[PDB]
Amino acid sequence: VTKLEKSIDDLEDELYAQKLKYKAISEELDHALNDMTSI
Amino acid sequence: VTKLEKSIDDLEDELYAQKLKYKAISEELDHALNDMTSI
Amino acid sequence: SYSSYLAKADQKRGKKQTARETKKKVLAERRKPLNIDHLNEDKLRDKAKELWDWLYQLQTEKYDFAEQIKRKKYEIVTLRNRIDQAQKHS
Amino acid sequence: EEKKRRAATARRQHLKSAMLQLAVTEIEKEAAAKEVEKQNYLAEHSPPLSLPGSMQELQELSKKLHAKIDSVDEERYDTEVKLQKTIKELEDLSQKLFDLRGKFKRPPLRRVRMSADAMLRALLGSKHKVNMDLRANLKQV
Amino acid sequence: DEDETTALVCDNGSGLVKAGFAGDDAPRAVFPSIVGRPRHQGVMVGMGQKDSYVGDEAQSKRGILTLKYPIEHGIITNWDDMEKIWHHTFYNELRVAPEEHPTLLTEAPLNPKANREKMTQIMFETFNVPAMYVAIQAVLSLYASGRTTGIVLDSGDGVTHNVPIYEGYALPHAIMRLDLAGRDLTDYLMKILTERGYSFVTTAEREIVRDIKEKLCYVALDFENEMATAASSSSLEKSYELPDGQVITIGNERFRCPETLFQPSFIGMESAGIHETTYNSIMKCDIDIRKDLYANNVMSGGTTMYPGIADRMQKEITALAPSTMKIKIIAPPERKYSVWIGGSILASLSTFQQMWITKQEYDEAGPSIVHR
Amino acid sequence: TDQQAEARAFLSEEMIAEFKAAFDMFDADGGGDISTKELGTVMRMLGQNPTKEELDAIIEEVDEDGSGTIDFEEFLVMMVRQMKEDAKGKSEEELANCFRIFDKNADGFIDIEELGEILRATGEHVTEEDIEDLMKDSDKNNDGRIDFDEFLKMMEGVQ
Repeated sequence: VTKLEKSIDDLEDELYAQKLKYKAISEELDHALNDMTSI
Repeated sequence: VTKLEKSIDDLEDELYAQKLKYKAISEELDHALNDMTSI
Repeated sequence: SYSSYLAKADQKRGKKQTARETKKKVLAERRKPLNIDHLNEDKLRDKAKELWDWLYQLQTEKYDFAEQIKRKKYEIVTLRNRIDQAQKHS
Repeated sequence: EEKKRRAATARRQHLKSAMLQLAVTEIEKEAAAKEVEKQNYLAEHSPPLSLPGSMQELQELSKKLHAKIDSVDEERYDTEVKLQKTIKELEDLSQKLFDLRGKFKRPPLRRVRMSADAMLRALLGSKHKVNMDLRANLKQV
Repeated sequence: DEDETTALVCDNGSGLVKAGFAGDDAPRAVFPSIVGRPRHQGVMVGMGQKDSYVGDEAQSKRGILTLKYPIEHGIITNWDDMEKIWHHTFYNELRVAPEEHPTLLTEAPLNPKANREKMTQIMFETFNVPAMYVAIQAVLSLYASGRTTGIVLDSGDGVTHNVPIYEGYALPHAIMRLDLAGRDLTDYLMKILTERGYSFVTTAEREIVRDIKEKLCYVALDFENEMATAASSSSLEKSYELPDGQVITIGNERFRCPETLFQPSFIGMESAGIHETTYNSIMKCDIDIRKDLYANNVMSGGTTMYPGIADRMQKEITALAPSTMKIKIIAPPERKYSVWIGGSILASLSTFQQMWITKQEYDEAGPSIVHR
Repeated sequence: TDQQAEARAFLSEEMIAEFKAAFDMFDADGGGDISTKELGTVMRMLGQNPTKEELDAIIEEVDEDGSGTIDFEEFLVMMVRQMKEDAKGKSEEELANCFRIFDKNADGFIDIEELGEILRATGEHVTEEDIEDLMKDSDKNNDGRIDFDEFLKMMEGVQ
């Protein structure tokens, strides 16, 4: 159990890192699709 | 342990789903930043 | 884009499992056991048909809901053509 | 200076009306025929029931039906849901068009209240004689 | 369609009005929230004597009129001049007759009960609209980002706010207002740019400092070693060409202007800044709801558009929040219209019909009816 | 009152005559206007079950004098708007249907082929020139087909 709990916390943390690294590129995106439809 | 092993497999699977759902929006991105620098 | 994979599982499984029980809850209500077993002999007669009608009842509705989707499916096809036609990015 | 051109247009109209006129009469044909298909389908999937003997049969049949009921009912349900799904899909499409055009003709959902002709009939019963549609009325002869 | 097409959405701001039809994706009408009154008697060629001017004609002709702002810090301060901006919106900007259109309006965070009743009195009794509805601004911004619980940092032209919302109900006692926004921010750039050795002398020099702020300003993360970077003098500099040739250069000040939002001390303000205020709102709320608010910091408003605002805020509150917490700063691209878009969605919605205050409700219940 | 004008201008004595008889039954006491309650009674007789909110909205739709009640004038207005909407719905429905009949191939369009067929299918005598002519006049987006929108337009008027 301590081994698997240690591997769940590393994947769940590698995670909010991935899930967040995105809100940034998908939002940089609605933006970087809106200015060329405007320019 | 069976509870935490079950929660590790759901987070690790929710995962390759997130990690992949991205390669697509980050790649749609180099593209959708290149055409407005061009127009 | 693979961090969104965990979203697929959670999402799909979620919604699908939600839908299931609902269907079960719903369908269960509309169900009254065949309790009447060996209480009379001519009862079966006045009973059997009632079940028969209920079946025919449902059957007929299923047929209508069916033809309906078809008609709607066509409303869509057209409603889609109006969407493209009404594109003209000009 | 295209003085005759006027007759050309009238033709299209004459034809357009020949078309609609054609439509309507074809519309009810398909309609009834459609129904015919409906009674045939039902004709075999649930034919004029014939109550069996007395003992095991009535009971058996009853059990037979009752089980089919849960069956057909489930199907009926799945269908209703695929409808829901569909109506949904077109409502969204019935949007993707609004905010791209505005209010457009023939919305798929159509929010309709009862007609005035209905209310009139409903309330006066017998004495409701006016085939109202649009035709205004101005002194005859 | 009767009203599917027909619902109007008017978002009244301190600097701009945003207006249009529920259904549209963005405001059909955007214009200054001014009402100009001519200082002298006379006419333009071909026009008659005009008693008043609104929006852009008031801005363009500002040299002969006394300009007035009806909304001070998000609250309507002059009701004679506001009815003038509404009139202009319906009749000239959207060119609709109001007496056949339901109207969704917006108000500010702790808008006095009496005002929500007064604009209802004016909507129904002087414009004769069929039905209307007043939504709170942060609440429409949140909802336009899909959700129902979160905390909105809302920042426009005269006010900044933090409005914690839980399952739709904005939390009165946790809302914070900071009176420093984009207006304050253009005037500070002005001085750090004249202070760079310049002159915004004519009115065609004044106005464009604001277009410099919008186009070239940044919110740097690690604003510390960004000044340090400025000094080594990298290709961080940025020259803008004025109405004429007069190429003005802005290297550094470019980010010294939005660092004002984190440090109000740059402008002789003693109040706390945006990130601390996000946080304080949050340690004023119930305990059990604080993980929700932290993962849902929605940003809206013209002044939250400075690039890198979200990254700075991200790191600003991570480092104040308990590490057991998930921080998440949502900043959408259309954010200068979040409020409006949230209203467009809501008012075109299938379920909203039953919350419209109708003239039937009003003529029967008094302004109290819509006040809630 | 301006509405109550064209409204009464629209209807005929016949109309008014009946709409009155109808209005009278709405009005219990016989005072002169339907109240938020007098309406509720008739609605249920008509097979509905409105709520206080719903009723008022239905009332203040034609209440120009902010009375909170409806007079035989505000009423005629109401009947008119309805008369209108009814006729519009019936029209678009019919045309909608006609389009499906003419379409049959279900591609959501009506190509010169089908147009010919349906046309030739009428009793009328027509030569290809007529058919292609009607196509050219109807097809505004010059794409060859006739979309529902265009079909609505082209049939605009025709009966």
